[PDB]
Amino acid sequence: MNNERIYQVLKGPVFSEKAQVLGDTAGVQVFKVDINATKLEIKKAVEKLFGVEVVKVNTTITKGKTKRFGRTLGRRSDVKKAYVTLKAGQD
Amino acid sequence: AKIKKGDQVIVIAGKEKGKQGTVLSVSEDRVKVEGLNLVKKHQKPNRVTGAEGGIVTQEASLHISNVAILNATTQKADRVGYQVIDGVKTRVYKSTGESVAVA
Amino acid sequence: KTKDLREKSVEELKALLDEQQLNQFRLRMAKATGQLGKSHEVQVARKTIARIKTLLTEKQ
Amino acid sequence: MKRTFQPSELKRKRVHGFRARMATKAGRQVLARRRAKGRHSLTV
Amino acid sequence: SKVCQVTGKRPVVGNNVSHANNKTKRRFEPNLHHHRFWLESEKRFVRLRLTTKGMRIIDKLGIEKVVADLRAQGQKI
RNA sequence: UGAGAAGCAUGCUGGAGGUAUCAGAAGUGCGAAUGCUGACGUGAGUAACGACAAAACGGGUGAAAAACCCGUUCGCCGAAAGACCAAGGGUUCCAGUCCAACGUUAAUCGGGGCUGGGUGAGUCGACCCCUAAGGCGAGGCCGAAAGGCGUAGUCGAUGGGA
RNA sequence: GAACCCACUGUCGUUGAAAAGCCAGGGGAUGACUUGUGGAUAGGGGUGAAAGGCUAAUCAAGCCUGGUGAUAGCUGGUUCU
RNA sequence: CUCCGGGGAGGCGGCAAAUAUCCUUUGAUCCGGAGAUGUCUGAAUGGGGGAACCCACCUACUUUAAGGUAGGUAUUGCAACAUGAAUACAUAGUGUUGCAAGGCGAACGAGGGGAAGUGAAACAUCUCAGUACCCUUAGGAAAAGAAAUCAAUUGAGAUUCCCUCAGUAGCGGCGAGCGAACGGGGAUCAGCCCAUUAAGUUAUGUGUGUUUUAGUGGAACGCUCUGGGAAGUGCGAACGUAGAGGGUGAUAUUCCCGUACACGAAAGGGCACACAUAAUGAUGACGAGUAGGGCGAGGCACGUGAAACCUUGUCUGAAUAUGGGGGGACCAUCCUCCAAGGCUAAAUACUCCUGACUGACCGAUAGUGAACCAGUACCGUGAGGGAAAGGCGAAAAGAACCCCU
Repeated sequence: MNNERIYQVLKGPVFSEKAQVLGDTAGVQVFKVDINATKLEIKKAVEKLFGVEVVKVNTTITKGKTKRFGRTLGRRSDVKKAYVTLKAGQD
Repeated sequence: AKIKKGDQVIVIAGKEKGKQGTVLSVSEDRVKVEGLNLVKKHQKPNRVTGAEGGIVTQEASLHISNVAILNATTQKADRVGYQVIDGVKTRVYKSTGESVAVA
Repeated sequence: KTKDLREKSVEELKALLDEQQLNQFRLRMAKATGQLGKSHEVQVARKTIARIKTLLTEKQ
Repeated sequence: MKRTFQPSELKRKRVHGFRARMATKAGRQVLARRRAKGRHSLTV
Repeated sequence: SKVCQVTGKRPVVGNNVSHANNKTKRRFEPNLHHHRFWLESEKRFVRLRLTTKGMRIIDKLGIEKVVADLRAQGQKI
């Protein structure tokens, strides 16, 4: 795989109550990822760019909301979230 | 012809006609001169930035055509022209032809 | 930076491209974490990557 | 009481769909008229 | 299509005119039929869709010349 | 002021255009066409506030409580007024905050406004393999043109396949 | 005789809860039965156990656009002195 | 994003104003020219498909796990090559390579098909009308074009368009209606070829002129009065190859942008002409299923009428310069021309677009449906139908603070 795509697979971490509880109690990291990323791609990117070993990856897609600002109607973009479970105690 | 940011000018039109000052900024066709065209602005308090609201005095922009370059020698309103001296294009006074004062 | 990049060879340009892409990812991580105060760095990195790509295409 | 419109997406797109319009000469003319008039939505 | 290969004749449009001068649209069609002709140069039968005028032209000029002319025109036979 | 269509002067309002005379050209005078567009009357504070079971009291919050929250009683459905799937809808889902508009009354409440959050698959479904009705269809047959039918084939679940 | 499919009588409603309904009775209910999904038939045409019935709340010839500003010896209207 | 040229104090696009970072005289923003990158659908072309989706194969470099990268894989037509039935040579068929086409878009051209309302005070001949509409296809224009043509004082000389001739001569249920030509005056002006191969056209390359894609300089007003504000009053002054237009707190040749004028191009593009090659004209060498005729239709202003002339669906069918076509039934004389093979510019038709300029055209119920986030909201299964909505103030200086709630 190309490092160019490796460096773009991961967008940013997720901060929320569910993510905090999961990280604290099970060592699961929640990431915002590219809409077109695969589980294997995310696994490889996490291992390469964080020096940790991944056991399993779970993914889900949430559709963007339709908002009304003034008289204009718009839609936000879809988001993909990855749950990555690490081995034993890591990170 | 151009009135530059740091020039000294004299107001020829409006309620401030007959007063001189230093330009602070030029944008579009509006220029602000230090200590001229003041307004009383009523400012509402802002929670995030504090700075309890109060009455504040600040300069209001004037149309560019209402001010003119001030000539040091005669202390009189004048007009600006362009002349190529040596290898540099330079501003001059149309009244005397001397190069515009640099400040 | 364009003049400095021009003198470099293809190998050096490609190595710097990889380094800058890694730096861009790290800057994104930092901004997501919210620990970075200055934001012009991301734009600098993106434009540097574009410049390196243009120079590589020109040379090759 | 049952009314005229009983929706079904598969039938709707199989009858009035983009490829259905492209499949025939008259449908292509319908698309041309809608493009000339400037419709934001050409087909269902 | 009802097109003669030798002469290019095709159905044309005209009028039925009645005794009271009522007019109606009509078509005049050619006397078109399929015919097999022997060709010695190629040692085979060639099937052509043509008219009786085309048959007269073939009788006048010979099968070889007409076939050559059609091939030159672009017909595949 | 004049016989009329109308003219003239001036108080108030308004804040930047107007135009004599003589010629010239017209989208040149509205009460009606069950005329067209918008605004507003009368009926009149009149009719009505939409199944099948019904409500009562104490406390809480609040500017305001018959309708919200907690509690004690009463009544109603219980082969549908319960639980679920496909189709269809698309955020209506959860939490915080607000009551101008909506909710056939009020509203602290809401499927209403604003901010955030939420869907996790080798075993569930789709995709995928296979075909029915039928669609399209290289060549091919036919037809003024457009085109029609159809072979090999290729699609097509409402069915078969861990 | 229930579910399911129908619509024979009467009351109510007729600016309705409803542009065809409710309530009390009524008929079929293993069959020429009922029903889901997906297909075929297109306007002088289709389909019809046949009422000129149905063909998107429209049918003795659907709807939309064009000929088109059709024609009307008919009715109405036609503005200052 | 890169490079070239312009320019010199600001700038980080708008609804939509703000703070914050920020970039800039080692030259930013911005303007002109040339390059780099350019996801998916859509003729869509690797197969499929409910457009923006699903699935697959081959080659080459990397790779160690189940990947990446760069390409290629549609159909039809033509050409070369290879392979190859019934069938013995063959032929059909099959395959590889190379080239070309498909689609979209305003009007104008050309061609294939082709109505009805209406008028005739009914209506069928006729009219509407070769109009509306469907289909095929080219160019910057198309088409036509150089006499087997007109004329008749025995003359004129290829096509195309305008004014006359003339509402004339004629056609017509001789109704309603339709409606020429000869001759004259203008616009433009041009002829050249059939296999010893012409004019003309197209693509590439070179040179001489010309015009465009940013830009630079550019004259000359003071006092006084009313006023919130002067460009308005009164007094005098200056420039003018410049007193066009717009703006500035009310009406400005001398306040700003400009105006006449002068000047300007690194790079790229258009046009005229000269020259060097490619193709083209061009499967064509004097015109036989031809001209003419019988039958049924269509077109010519002309409805079969005394119907001359052109096209042909069908049946026939010559002479060939000692020859043949036309001059309005037809015969003789006379006059005129040479069909059955081609190419060709200008005058002519139009505007989706580009730059400049104009209006006894409209000024928010007007003018485009649309001055405003409009072919949107909204209605309908769908083709389709289709609105309303401009104005604070010169400058936000857009009301600090107090009171009722």
